[PDB]
Amino acid sequence: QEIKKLVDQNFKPLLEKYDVPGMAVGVIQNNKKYEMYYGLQSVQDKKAVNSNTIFELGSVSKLFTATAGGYAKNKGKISFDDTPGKYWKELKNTPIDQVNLLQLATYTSGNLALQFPDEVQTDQQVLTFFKDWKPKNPIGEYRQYSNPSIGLFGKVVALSMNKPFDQVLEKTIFPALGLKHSYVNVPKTQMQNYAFGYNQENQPIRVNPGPLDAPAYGVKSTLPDMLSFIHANLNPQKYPTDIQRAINETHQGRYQVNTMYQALGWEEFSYPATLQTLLDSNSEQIVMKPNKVTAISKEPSVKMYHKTGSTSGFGTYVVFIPKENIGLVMLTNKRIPNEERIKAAYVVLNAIK
Ligand SMILES: *[B]([O])([O])[C]([C]C1=[C][C]=[C]C(C([O])=O)=[C]1)[N]C(=O)[C]C1=[C][C]=[C]S1
Repeated sequence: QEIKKLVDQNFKPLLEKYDVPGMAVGVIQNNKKYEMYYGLQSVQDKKAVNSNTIFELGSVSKLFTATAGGYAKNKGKISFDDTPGKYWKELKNTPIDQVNLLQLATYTSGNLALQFPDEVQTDQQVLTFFKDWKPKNPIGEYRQYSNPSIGLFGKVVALSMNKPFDQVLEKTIFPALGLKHSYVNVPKTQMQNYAFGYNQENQPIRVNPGPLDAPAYGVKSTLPDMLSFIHANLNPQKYPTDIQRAINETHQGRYQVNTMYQALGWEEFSYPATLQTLLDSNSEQIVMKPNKVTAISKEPSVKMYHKTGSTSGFGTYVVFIPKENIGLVMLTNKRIPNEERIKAAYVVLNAIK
């Protein structure tokens, strides 16, 4: 194959350009996996990145939250027209027991920001924050990307299965996806495999506990595991029917913001997509500001899906195209610009032609 050469030409230069210590790039094509490893999981230890290296997925964790929601919608445990009060008994008749589970999951409450305020930390300050919530935009009309929005979806999904969110992933979702080294909490036996992240001053760091962190950005995984996740997204037919259902649920577009369709967790596009369309989904306009949605008008015949993710120390990108039977995963232990991630992947996936 030329896959190794294409990844070297497009991903490898980025390590020197952004002083990234380590990178794992995976490609899956026609059911065959390719794994490319570069550099170091730990600078101080001179430990090489390899197939056992655990990275922070950041906002790619939202795809797991969405899958978890899809699984609970299919076991009859929740409905996407329901509201959080039906599960968080404590939150009835507040202006937020008026937002649906789908609207939380898809960022359209109309007044929820990217982050909680710093003072919000304990379970008791989170329970308190949602009661005081009040609308601003007409519900359902405006997309603002948001950790609290999908985090609340996550806790509500977990209440429905009667389990804390971490056990829903580690006991139900991850095993159903055949993932063997994916974690919300990395155990002791695996700590030697958890990479250091590196901040913009090249100091070693890992993610800080934060409010509703697990459902919004708290999953850690390996390249083989993410390639399996992509495999399952490219082929849900082979998987247990419960998880198959869950997966198809995350692929359904719910609304448009120009050329971007919002699905559950995933961002969806018409394929082939221009580079600029993919970059727009990660523009300041799209990620950081409110944008008014529209109903899907053009239902694309052939679709592709992506998502970026970051913690302070780590970068992640995942993209797949069902009807070329291909996909790519990039994991780094230092952030690089979202646009760089999206472009390299673009060149590589087009060249496997
Ligand atoms: B998630 O990765 O989308 C989410 C929000 C975020 C943080 C940094 C950069 C982007 C981006 O450009 O798309 C998005 N991540 C987190 O909340 C964890 C953090 C990462 C950095 C500071 S907190």
